[PDB]
Amino acid sequence: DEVRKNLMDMFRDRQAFSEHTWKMLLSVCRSWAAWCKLNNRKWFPAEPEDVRDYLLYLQARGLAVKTIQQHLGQLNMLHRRSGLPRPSDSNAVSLVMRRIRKENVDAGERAKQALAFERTDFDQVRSLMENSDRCQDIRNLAFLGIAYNTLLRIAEIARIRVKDISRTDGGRMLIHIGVEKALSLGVTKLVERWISVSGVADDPNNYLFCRVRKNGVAAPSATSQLSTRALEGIFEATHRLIYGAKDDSGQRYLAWSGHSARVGAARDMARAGVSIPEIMQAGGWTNVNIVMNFIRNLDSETGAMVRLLEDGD
Amino acid sequence: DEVRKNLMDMFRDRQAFSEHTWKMLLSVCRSWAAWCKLNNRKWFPAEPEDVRDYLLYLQARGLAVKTIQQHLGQLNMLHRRSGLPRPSDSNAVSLVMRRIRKENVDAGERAKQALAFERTDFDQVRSLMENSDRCQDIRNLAFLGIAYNTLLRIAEIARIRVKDISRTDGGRMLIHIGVEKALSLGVTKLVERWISVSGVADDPNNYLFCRVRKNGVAAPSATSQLSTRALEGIFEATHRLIYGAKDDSGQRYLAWSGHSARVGAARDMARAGVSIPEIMQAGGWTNVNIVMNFIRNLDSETGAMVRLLEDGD
Amino acid sequence: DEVRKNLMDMFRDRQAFSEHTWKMLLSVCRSWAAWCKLNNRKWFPAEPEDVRDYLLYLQARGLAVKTIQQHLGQLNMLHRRSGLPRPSDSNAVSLVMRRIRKENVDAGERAKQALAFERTDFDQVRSLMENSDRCQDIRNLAFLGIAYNTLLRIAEIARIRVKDISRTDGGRMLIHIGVEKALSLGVTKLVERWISVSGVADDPNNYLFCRVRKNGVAAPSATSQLSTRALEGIFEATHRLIYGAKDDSGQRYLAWSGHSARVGAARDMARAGVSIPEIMQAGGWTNVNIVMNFIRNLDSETGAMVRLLEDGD
DNA sequence: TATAACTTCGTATAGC
DNA sequence: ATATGCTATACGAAGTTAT
DNA sequence: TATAACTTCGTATAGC
DNA sequence: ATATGCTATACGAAGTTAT
DNA sequence: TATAACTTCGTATAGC
DNA sequence: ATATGCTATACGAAGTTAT
Repeated sequence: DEVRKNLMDMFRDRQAFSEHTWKMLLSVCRSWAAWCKLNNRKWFPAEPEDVRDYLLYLQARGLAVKTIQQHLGQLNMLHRRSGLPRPSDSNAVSLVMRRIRKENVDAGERAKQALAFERTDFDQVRSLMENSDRCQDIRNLAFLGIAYNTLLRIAEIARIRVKDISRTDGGRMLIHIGVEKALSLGVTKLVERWISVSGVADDPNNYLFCRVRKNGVAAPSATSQLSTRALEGIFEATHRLIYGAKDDSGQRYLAWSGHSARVGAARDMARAGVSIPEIMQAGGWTNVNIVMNFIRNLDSETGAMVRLLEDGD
Repeated sequence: DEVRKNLMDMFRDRQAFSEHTWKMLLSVCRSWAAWCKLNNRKWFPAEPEDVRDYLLYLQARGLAVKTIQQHLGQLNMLHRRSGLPRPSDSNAVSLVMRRIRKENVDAGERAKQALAFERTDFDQVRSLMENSDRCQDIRNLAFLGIAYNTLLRIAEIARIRVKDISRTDGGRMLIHIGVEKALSLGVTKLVERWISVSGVADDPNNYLFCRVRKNGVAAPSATSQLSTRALEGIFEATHRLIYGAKDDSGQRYLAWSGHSARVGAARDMARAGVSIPEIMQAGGWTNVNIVMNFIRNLDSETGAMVRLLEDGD
Repeated sequence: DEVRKNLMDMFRDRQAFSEHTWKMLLSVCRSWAAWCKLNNRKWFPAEPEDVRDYLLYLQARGLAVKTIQQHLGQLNMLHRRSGLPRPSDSNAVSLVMRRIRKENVDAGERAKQALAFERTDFDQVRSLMENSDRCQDIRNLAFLGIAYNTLLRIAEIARIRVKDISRTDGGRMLIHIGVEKALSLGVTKLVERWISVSGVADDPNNYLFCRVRKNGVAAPSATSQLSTRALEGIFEATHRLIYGAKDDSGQRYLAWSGHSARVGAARDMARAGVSIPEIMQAGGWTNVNIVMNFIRNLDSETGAMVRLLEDGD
């Protein structure tokens, strides 16, 4: 680690890449480094046949193609940055990444996706929570409403500041995102409750969402945001609420997570006949391929042909 | 052939590729081989300037760019498989495939597409056949209904087994495909007739469609399916029924073929304002590019701007 | 120039490329040539490190990535044509084009787009012009109608010949384009006025639009078309009409231009829930990516989620 | 004449 | 999220008629 | 104290 | 049908307050 | 027998 | 606007039953 760490420390501007990206670079580098160590190989610069065997090593441990792509990519970076040929540009490496994929496009392994939080889900949760006078519930129900209505990422929701909210037609809220997002009358109402009870509106620089301790005492803040982990947890808790704990099969997506609402909303708009430009606008997509992929798991069956044949649309 | 044949025979696992693919590999190889023979050239490994002249040869005979791409691709495979450089990776080859295309993107030659079997077509055929008490007609009308309603390929339709059928809302049938496909009330009814008269439901392992000999006697079966050729022929016959024989201009798509219903349905859904996700779901597409291309010949003119301007939508 | 010019003069068939393309080739070549001159460098064949410094030179002067891509592309052509390696295929060149882009995808510089002429705009213009008895106004209002209704490019509109017009359902006009474009009842009416007053229908080979001099006297013609510059000017004038002159900030798109109607119409159809195939048909697009990009600036906010949640669609 | 109302051009840049 | 190729518009300015 | 209700982390992997 | 790059979430677990 | 109504095939080419 | 890979249909013709 230290070695991995201190060696790096350079790339002049940390700011050259994202903190999220520097994080992954380190993990990979640490990973690659331990391996090279154990197997007595040269860490940097990296030899292709070694990179190739390192990926195979990842594959042989059960890692996704996407995870392997990651380790490869960060490795490619180091080299590229430090002005050296890219492991990727190595017949050996090219070849493995190809062998590894086929192996699974064949194998039937495909990228997963968060368990959808759809309208039926939202409705049910409201049936259970709308009446609650518990701060936590008032907060979380508003959070889910926004998540579902706006399709924003948890990192976007967490950074909403009270000053980002305005009103539009019919008094619905308007949330400005670095883009503007409109809430329905009902979601606006839930958010207004969270707002009146919480106190966040006391300082417009206050983040719309904040902690609520066991006291049930809220703690508005313009400097600290609820972690994305916390937001994930609201999803999970809510899941638990209606379905009880999860089995220990150890696999992802057994409960709702941070993308559940973005996934579900997308599916809801698609199943409802909504057009691609509108869908794109609802979630802020700019690529048709990216959005169509994101909705790769439409879960209802729309019977466009039945409708057409029955002339009943 | 034999030489072409027996030399191949290897690729350890036939199963490595599809039977349809091994078929094309052989044809090409036979083609390439005869040419090399006649022109005294080395068949394997293949020399680029020779591959290049072999493609030009295909072009100079009237073959489509897609057919040339095929011969090239199989040739590329052999080499790749047998661990050798890909003719494709040869300046000479790269260059021709480029020259050859331009030559036609210019030339105005474009990929064809099956003659569409659309709702108007389906309706007309029903006007003619619905009343028939002829087994053949009861069968074929049900086949066309499924083909149009579901947009399934002929190879998918041919492998439907009676046990793949269930019911849904309003008693409409549900056909499970390795995905589920819902039929409208009317198509379900046509299929039910075919089912009651044919006897296929006697053994649930029975393929939904089967032969009907000159006797008019059906022959249900769980081991043998109607060939895709036969299904193509139903399309053709039906075409002939309403338009009489085809001219001997010798060109493809003069009558309906196996894709006519998939093509037509797609066009019908597109002309009707149906959204891309729904269209995608109706035909089981996952790529937006692939579906938009497939509907490259929308044949009605939708006047979205006229509708918008006339505020009459 | 002369040197640039006369050296070129070859490419056997001028017809090998478009006149618009030969125009750009010359400009670039003239540009590149002057630079090479000033900086004492070899014009042809071109050395990569020189090409690289020439692009940097363009960047260092404020030119768009698209403009740089152009100079690069024409340069690549010359070489390619004259059977030489492509500057593009040069580590140095590859690298700059990459550095230059990042520099702006980062920089926030993005391709611009013409100021939209949308339905609200069309309506307003009609409020102002419909009553006019001025030839110029009768002409221009019809031109804008066609531009908006059909989404055709100015070079397509300019080449419409009176003989390209037919009628359809309800007596709406049908304009055949090398494709057929239908006008609404109202736009057809505006065009009919322009037609009756102008005299163009006297010779069916007459271009639908023609000059109208200060006399107010039209000059129908089957040999000369209104320049695309003129059409651009109608857009500008009309803009000026409702907003007065433009500031001298010197930037593009301060007033309506030739693409304003194609842009606006597209946005209008998108905001209205119209499907992608229909949108594609309205503007004659065949690529989903190309159309989605073209509508990268949807300007209204459709609230598909609000509609869905309010069950009010 | 003077001028509108164009056309022609050349560099810059969007869109298929 | 993405590069590279050909063809189109953007627009100020200079040249052209028929007034 | 114990604890809820967080935050911080690190490996794994989805999505723009 | 498709590769490769950067940035985001997924989630168990270990650390942190204010009860 | 003759024949319909298939199946099998092989080259050509569309579609995922 | 775009190349390249694998798998499917297109269709005339020759072979196969059960009439």
